[PDB]
Amino acid sequence: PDISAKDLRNIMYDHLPGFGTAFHQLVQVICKLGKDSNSLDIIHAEFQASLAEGDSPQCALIQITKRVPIFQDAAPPVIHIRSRGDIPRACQKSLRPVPPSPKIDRGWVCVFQLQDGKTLGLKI
Ligand SMILES: O=C(O)c1cccc(N2C(=O)C(O)=C(C(=O)c3cccc(C(F)(F)F)c3)[C@@H]2c2cccc(C(F)(F)F)c2)c1
Repeated sequence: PDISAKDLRNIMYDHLPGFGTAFHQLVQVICKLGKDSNSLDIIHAEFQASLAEGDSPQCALIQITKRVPIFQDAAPPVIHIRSRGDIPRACQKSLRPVPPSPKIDRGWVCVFQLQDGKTLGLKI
């Protein structure tokens, strides 16, 4: 049966070091956007092909954002959270002020919208 978003997330997580890193959140974003555009199969194929060519899994994930057309010139998704503390420890130092026109294929993984109005971009 078809690969699900959760299955793909787990496959990608299996290749990443650490826990709750910016790359883990990029997996989340790739899987959610991929699910919503019925593109999980090509995303998985690009991931596996990059690994097969010898790329690191980090590089494979970035290549997805540049080579799978749903991500080309796409803005990062907005994720609503309560406070900065909801964001995983390993992501904290990757949080930045949000620039004008952030793009996933330029390393802006997602934008966190905090409950008090603050906004932070997650950068790789
Ligand atoms: O319902 C699905 O089919 C599905 C598929 C793939 C991913 C997820 N997600 C989650 O279940 C989830 O917890 C999402 C995380 O990105 C997330 C969601 C909230 C807070 C945080 C934080 F810990 F980084 F702060 C992370 C994540 C997610 C949900 C909504 C939107 C995104 C997106 F904005 F694309 F990054 C990600 C859901």
